[PDB]
Amino acid sequence: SEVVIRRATAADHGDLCRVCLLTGDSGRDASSREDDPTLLGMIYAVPYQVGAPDFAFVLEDAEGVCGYLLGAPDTLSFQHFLEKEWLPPLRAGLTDPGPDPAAWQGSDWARDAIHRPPALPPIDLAAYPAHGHIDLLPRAQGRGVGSRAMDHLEAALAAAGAPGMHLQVSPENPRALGFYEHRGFRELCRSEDEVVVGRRLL
Ligand SMILES: CC(=O)SCCNC(=O)CCNC(=O)[C@H](O)C(C)(C)COP(=O)(O)OP(=O)(O)OC[C@H]1O[C@@H](n2cnc3c(N)ncnc32)[C@H](O)[C@@H]1OP(=O)(O)O
Ligand SMILES: [Cl-]
Repeated sequence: SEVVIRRATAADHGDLCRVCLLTGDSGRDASSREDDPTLLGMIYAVPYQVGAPDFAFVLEDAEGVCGYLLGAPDTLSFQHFLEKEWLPPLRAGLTDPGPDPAAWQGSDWARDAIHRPPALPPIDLAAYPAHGHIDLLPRAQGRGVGSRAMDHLEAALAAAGAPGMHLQVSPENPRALGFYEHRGFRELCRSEDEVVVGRRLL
């Protein structure tokens, strides 16, 4: 049952994508919903390791990678990386299912997100410049591993000078919402599609 936090490497990309897929439907398995099992992790997980390698970690137990913990200390910096170094190769040759959500199937929402990324959420980026994401496989859930992992990431971002961080959570993931509330994160904004929570770090 022992889980350690280890620095992530490019050798972990495959496992990042797997964990991303297995938790990408508001925290639950999205495999049945996506037609491309890699897009999710290529949009939401892999670029953290490539663009912010000093704040990317995996959780690993005897069976192998059982989660990840990924951060970026500065939203503007990381968007530069996405806009100039990640989204362009991702777009090359990439089918565009059109901007109308009504015709989309499977991973089409993800293709559109790549061609036309969403605006950043309506929050105070000076107060909460850092951000991150955590996802544990069920085998590593329910026993404080998320708590220890969030301690690690909050500390790493604080050590980099970040005064606050925000995280995006699905409104249909009330477990994660309750998890963050319990850690002293407050709700910064809420739409029918997304909740953003934040905490000051210094
Ligand atoms: C910002 C994002 O990354 S959103 C996506 C989050 N990822 C997911 O939902 C993927 C699937 N689930 C997970 O990865 C994990 O379940 C996490 C990260 C959400 C939580 O990590 P876990 O290790 O499972 O937390 P655990 O359930 O053990 O609870 C840890 C603490 O929070 C408390 N807590 C946890 N969930 C809740 C809750 N839903 N409501 C109130 N308190 C809660 C627990 O009682 C415990 O309290 P304690 O430290 O005082 O004893
Ligand atoms: Cl979520």
